[PDB]
Amino acid sequence: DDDNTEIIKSFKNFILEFRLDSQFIYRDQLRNNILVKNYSLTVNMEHLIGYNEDIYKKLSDEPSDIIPLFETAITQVAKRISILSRNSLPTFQLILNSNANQIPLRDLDSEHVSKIVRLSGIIISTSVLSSRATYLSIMCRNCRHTTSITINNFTVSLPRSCNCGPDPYIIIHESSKFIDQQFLKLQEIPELVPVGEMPRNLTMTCDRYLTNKVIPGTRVTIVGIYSIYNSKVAIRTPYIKILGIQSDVETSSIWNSVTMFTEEEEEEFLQLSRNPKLYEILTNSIAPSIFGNEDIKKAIVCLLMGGSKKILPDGMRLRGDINVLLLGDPGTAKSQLLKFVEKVSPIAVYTSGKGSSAAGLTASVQRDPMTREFYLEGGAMVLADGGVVCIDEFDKMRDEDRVAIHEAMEQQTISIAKAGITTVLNSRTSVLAAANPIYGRYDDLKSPGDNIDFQTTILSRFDMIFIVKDDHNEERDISIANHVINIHTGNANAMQNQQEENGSEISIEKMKRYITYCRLKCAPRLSPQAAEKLSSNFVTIRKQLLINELESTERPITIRQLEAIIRITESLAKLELSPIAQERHVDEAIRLFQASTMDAAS
Amino acid sequence: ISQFSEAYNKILRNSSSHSSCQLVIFVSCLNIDALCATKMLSLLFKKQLVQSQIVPIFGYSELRRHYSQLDDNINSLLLVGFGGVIDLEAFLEIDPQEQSFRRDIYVLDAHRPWNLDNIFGSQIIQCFDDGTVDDTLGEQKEAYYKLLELNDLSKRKQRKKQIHEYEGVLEEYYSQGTTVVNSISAQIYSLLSAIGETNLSNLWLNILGTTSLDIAYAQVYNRLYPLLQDEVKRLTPSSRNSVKTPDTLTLNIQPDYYLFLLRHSSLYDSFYYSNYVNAKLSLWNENGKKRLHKMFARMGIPLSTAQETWLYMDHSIKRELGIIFDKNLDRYGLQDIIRDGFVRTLGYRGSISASEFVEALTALLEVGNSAQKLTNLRKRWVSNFWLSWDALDDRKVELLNRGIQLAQDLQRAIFNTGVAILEKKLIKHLRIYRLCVLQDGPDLDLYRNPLTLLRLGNWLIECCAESEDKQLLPMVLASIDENTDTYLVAGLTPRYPRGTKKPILNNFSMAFQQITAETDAKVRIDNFESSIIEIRREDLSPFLEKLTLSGLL
Amino acid sequence: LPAHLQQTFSPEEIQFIVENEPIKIFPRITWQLITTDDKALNNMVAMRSTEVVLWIALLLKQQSKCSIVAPQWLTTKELDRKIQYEKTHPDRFSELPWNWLVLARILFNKAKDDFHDPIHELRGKIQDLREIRQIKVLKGLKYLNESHLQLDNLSLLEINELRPFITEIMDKLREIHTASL
Amino acid sequence: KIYPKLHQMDMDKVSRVYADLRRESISTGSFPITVRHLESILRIAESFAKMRLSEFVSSYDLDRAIKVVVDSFVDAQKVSVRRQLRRSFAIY
DNA sequence: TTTTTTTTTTTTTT
Ligand SMILES: Nc1ncnc2c1ncn2[C@@H]1O[C@H](COP(=O)(O)OP(=O)(O)NP(=O)(O)O)[C@@H](O)[C@H]1O
Repeated sequence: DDDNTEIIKSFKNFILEFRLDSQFIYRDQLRNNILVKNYSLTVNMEHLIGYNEDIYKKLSDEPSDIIPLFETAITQVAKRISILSRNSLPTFQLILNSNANQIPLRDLDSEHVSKIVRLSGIIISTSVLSSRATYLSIMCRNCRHTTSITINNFTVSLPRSCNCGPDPYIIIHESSKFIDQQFLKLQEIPELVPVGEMPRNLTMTCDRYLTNKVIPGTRVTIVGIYSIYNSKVAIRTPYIKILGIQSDVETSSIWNSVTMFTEEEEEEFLQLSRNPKLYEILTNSIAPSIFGNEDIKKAIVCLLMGGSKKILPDGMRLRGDINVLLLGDPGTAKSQLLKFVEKVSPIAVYTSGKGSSAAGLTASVQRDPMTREFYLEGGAMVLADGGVVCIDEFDKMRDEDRVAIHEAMEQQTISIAKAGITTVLNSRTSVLAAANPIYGRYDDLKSPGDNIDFQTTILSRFDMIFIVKDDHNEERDISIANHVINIHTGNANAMQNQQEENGSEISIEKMKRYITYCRLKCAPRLSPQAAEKLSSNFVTIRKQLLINELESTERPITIRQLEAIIRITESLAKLELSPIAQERHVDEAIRLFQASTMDAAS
Repeated sequence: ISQFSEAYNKILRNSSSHSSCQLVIFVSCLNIDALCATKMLSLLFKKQLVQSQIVPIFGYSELRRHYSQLDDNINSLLLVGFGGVIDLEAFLEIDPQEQSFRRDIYVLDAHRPWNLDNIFGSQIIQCFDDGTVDDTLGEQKEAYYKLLELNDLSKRKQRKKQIHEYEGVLEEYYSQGTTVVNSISAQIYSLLSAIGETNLSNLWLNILGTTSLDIAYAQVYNRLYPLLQDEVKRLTPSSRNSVKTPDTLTLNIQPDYYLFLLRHSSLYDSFYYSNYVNAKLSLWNENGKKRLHKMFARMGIPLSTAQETWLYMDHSIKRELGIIFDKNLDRYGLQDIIRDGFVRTLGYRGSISASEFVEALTALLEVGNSAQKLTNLRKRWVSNFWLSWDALDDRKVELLNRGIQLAQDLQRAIFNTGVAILEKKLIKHLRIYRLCVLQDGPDLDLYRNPLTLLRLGNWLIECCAESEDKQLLPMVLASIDENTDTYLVAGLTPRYPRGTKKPILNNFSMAFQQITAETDAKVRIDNFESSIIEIRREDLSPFLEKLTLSGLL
Repeated sequence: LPAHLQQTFSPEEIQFIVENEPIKIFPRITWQLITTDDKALNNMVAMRSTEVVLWIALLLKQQSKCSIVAPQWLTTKELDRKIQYEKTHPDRFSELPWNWLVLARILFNKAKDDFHDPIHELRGKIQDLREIRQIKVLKGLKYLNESHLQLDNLSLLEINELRPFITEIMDKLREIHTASL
Repeated sequence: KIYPKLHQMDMDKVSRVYADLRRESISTGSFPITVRHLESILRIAESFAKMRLSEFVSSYDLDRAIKVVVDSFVDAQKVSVRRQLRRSFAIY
């Protein structure tokens, strides 16, 4: 251990001595974080390999036996930094990341066990916070000898030495110190390497300042260490202890959230607002794939920003942002489109169901068959809260909680009174309906309504409803057909978009950060007269659709339709980053739903 | 034709005044030999506290554009990499301006043969050849002094016959293969050495300057190791560590490899994008792929460990790496990889061989950013030149690493492309010379860069011919994307397999001139480098028929 | 209208202040210069100790026709006595040349060659010195009250960099306090 | 292993000749074309390219695909296809 | 030194 103490000196050396010209980065970082009460430091393994190779060669060999030692010195480092003596100072956390070298999950077996592995995968579900020991002490049940154990990481049962026997010790719970542990359940990336099979989930565990760092269902990178423990031959459960974890780009986001700030954003986000093309250049962000369909193309944008959400007392609150329908003949690009749309969302879930992929479209509470006691299992809508709703096959959605969609879209909630739990839980999720209409183009010579299940009311529940009609028509094709062979090889259209990147167009991983950005600032609002304009526009929309109904035609319009078009205003306005909205500003939102009014006229 | 101390102490006399100066460098151009040399030179001027404008010219014609554009009270002048062939006194004209003329001009280069106007008729220059090529070169001695000033009937054809003897003598000079000789950096190093200064930087800049061309021959570069290693022995940073130290922290010799991006890239891909591995081991082949995996089957190295980052390979694999190599690589003919050359150290930031540090410099050249479009474009190249200027500067190591990864980007384009041309089999043996052409593919704009096709066809001549017996043949490549068919096209020459009997002297410098002296429709000498010209597809195919005959070589 | 800073001095500026202080150098050279605030000198003896202002020495060191002496205060074994005094005096800040942090960066930028083993040594000692001094500062900051302040020995860099926080705050203190009456 | 790629040089021809394959796909009945239907043609060619192991698409490699698509659609049309023959001729 | 457990939710199915 004095060998380990020489290693201790080696790391104290490592910190005090190291230089990037000229400040000692970790050293600054310490006194920086001690007032953060971070009590942790993120160290490049490359500044380490650059400092002394030796210590890594032995670190990479049995890091488990060293990582705590590495901390016992830097926790001492704070002692020689934080304050001078001649409290209480918590035992440090360390989080180390490195560029390293990526390894795929399916190939992880034996071998590399008990070493470092950088890798990504994606988390499925977060385990509840579980607190674990840091310090504990004990008096003897018989001789009353006072023991003090420092419980360190990374099982180990309590030592019995002062009948006395066999092991007469019970924890002094009053004086003990503690830490949280996460128990990540995380899954391999969707792309590799499923081969034919199902995606694996390998279990890992956070602690301290690592906890709650990562959302359920977001792409992430963990480094950690591959290890095993029994957990009822020898057949012990595979797992990875976690150091250090870093979000895949960004992800940051959560919570409240982040910028941070990198000032060039405000300017670059304001210049966007000074670009008259910005609304439309967002439209040109959405489909490098899809040439044309500019209408619905303008329709996607306004959703993601979030629309008006105003909470006015009493508890009455109106939703945002809205709903959209991609229903139309196959060839619409709407699934390809949607597979753009979800990748655009900062946080969302792609549902072609039924519900996705295996998800109860609404959270279905299911008993833990072990230790009984129903617990809510989460849901696609639930996890997608404050994010996009993706729906295919909406012709086929679960009929019982189809209504929970009929509800959650509107009341921004789902009430579960089932079993024990009565909690009404938030889905503020904004739906985009991509289903294929009954019989394709055959509902066009028929009543276009009742197309969606057996009721027209679903349309009212939705907002921006759009029927995409592609006739086989000339030259609108020959140009997109021309667009095609370019799109494929050699991405002759995907190069042509990179000079529009330099000339005009957005990068769209940017578009995430844009829509994340302007959704966290307070809700935009129209001046009075555009609203009264919504009044004389709609009095004629409604007038028109009673007069249209002079033929006794069954149908379509509501008073949530006018309001629907309202939210589109604050959407398109939230583009502007402006607390107000101009008359014409609102007006192209009007022309934007105006096609849906003729969808009512067809 | 003067020792450096004289011309330098003389440029001092015209050097300090305010407002400046008046003298200025012309960085010429995109070829790296100037860059280090300019920088040390820059520092020199900065050490003597002397104001100088800094001009990164590109085009050959663009030189005329600039000299004619703004030079006014300029009392003296610097130029690089140019005029080793064509005279500016003709190109600029000039004309006398006020013996002890109002303006001095300096010009540097290793390219040969020098112009006839260069050593004699001293007006603009101040010929810099010293002390490289004396030579003699007693042929220019008779090219003037026999030529100048040049019974009466019979001595007429006699004078004209002796003059025809000087004409047939001097005709052979100036008609001859154009070649590089010595990195100007070592000239300015022995210059700085004559003045007495040697900085470990300046020797490392010498390294990068000398090393700049190491893909091309040596040839003196083989004996430059002594001209450098001895200086490496002239630098004794310390008797001993003194660990690390965090600062100085200076270079030493070590096991370098022709293998590519070693330090910062996976050992696998290090063998994989590497040039020397390519032809010898057949990299476009899957045969040589598996066969390569046989090498690790003799190296005791996992395919995983080949995918490994160089930083994390076991200390064991590091210490034994070379010895392992000695036990195996000698099997497939790979014994010539290992080289004892030079490696800079920033220590904590890592260590980098010169050979390696070269490549990323060459990265910032093509990437890292109606006839006006290509001038704006060349202008963009010259723009990204400067990012490489600061990429020489250690102060920001970070910006360099950009181009470092970018090398993996470049080669990933290149290696893939060359193979893509190999299974297509685009080679035409012709008779006199092997030649190919590229009509289209991915990233042809990246092939606009003279150097991209230079590295490309370098890699591809190493590839097409190891040899690859018999009778190595000179090469030409072409490509087009935009501009209506500028068809960037370059002349190329075979590299021996490390065992160079002769200098070999590219004849296309003359030959392309014979075509520009020919019908020369659409042909553009706008390029500085005779090896390469712009050509229109319409006339390039007959440019190719006219390239067939007359075969000059 | 300066806008920035504005009351406090920019570190960028305060360096311009300290750059006006006197120091000794070792000239290479053997008109006048005339100047203004210089006085000295007649052609100044080469390879001898001589007093000049800093910035001139900075510039001629940039021509390397002079060499700057390490201040006799700046040494390893000295920093030890001072930092030790610092640990055994939890309240007082001990004693310093007062332009020092600036002097440190200034000399290390260029004058680096003249010292013997400043490298990987002093920058650490002064990082730590500035450290324990910084915690002595920050810990002294709880006594912050109106209206009295003893910062005693504190450097102009040290002080100015934190100037806005005590100044601006203390006004909010005193104002309200006497305002009570 | 083998991964085929067309070149845009001769392949605009299928944008214009698809214009030929759809302009009168109006002439009788509807559809059963889509823009996916067009997309698929290249997918048909690339396969033959994989059989030829050409590593990239030759012009003829299309002629295979195209000629397949033609009568894939043509006798799929009703007896009115008597006319639909005479139009797709140039697509031979 | 070991102790002791069938409804409720959802599902796929004639
Ligand atoms: N701009 C475009 N417009 C139309 N089709 C396109 C476009 N770009 C690509 N395509 C191709 O045509 C298809 C467009 O999707 P589409 O045929 O509408 O199926 P979908 O309707 O999106 N899926 P589904 O929701 O189940 O009906 C893709 O499979 C592409 O191959």
